[PDB]
Amino acid sequence: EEIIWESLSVDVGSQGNPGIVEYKGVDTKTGEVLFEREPIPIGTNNMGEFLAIVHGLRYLKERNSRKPIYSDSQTAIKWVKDKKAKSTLVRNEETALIWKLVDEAEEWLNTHTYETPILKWQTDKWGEIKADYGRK
RNA sequence: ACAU
DNA sequence: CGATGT
Ligand SMILES: [K+]
Ligand SMILES: [K+]
Ligand SMILES: [K+]
Ligand SMILES: [Mg+2]
Ligand SMILES: [Mg+2]
Repeated sequence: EEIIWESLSVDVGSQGNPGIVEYKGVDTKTGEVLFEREPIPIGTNNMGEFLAIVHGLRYLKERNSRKPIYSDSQTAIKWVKDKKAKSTLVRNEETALIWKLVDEAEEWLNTHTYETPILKWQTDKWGEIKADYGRK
């Protein structure tokens, strides 16, 4: 319907899928970059989108902020709601880092509480999410 | 089919 | 064109 401008927007960026994964969070109103994750050598788009939301939850909780989070990823929103990232990515030596970070994010969700609304960014109506990397 |  | 996901 209407954009909630008082919000945090998150997005993944990648080089290949699977490939090098990063993510960032921005103030929806102003575009100010609030956090950026150092690139992870091998991961998937959906793992990165999941980590971005969970990082947003942790960022907002530490700052006592009740703002919602926007994500464009139907998959990642569902994984966060379930507290379980149902990724198909093989677990091997090459993917150990991303899977460690995903496991740690699930662990955080299972030991902490939050009321943050996690909202779908409506790309078909509103254009690209404000945290997008501009690579498509 | 839809969402990345 | 290829991939990740519900
Ligand atoms: K998009
Ligand atoms: K992009
Ligand atoms: K498909
Ligand atoms: Mg996205
Ligand atoms: Mg994007």
